[PDB]
Amino acid sequence: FQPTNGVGYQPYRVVVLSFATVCGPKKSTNLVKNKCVNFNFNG
Amino acid sequence: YFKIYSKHTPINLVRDLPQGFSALEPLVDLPIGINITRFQTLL
Ligand SMILES: *[C@@H]1O[C@H](CO)[C@@H](O)[C@H](O)[C@H]1NC(C)=O
Repeated sequence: FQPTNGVGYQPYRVVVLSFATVCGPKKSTNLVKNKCVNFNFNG
Repeated sequence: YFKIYSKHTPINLVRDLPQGFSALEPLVDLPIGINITRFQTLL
């Protein structure tokens, strides 16, 4: 695991995961009042 | 999802439950996946 090795055979700064207990993060907009709009609140 | 719904009220009697109505409100809602078939009280 030496730092002098080329990034193929050198040590792995590497990891993996599956995406309920947790999910990917929701975005959000401004709360656009009074206009006719499409909306999502909490899904 | 394991659940707890809960309530507090004043009373004045130990030896019977009250002939009066008040609903219980959620405080735990956790997707723990553990089934339940037994329990014991702590006091
Ligand atoms: C709960 O019961 C199901 C069968 O109905 C079983 O497959 C599952 O493994 C049980 N849960 C746990 C935490 O073992």
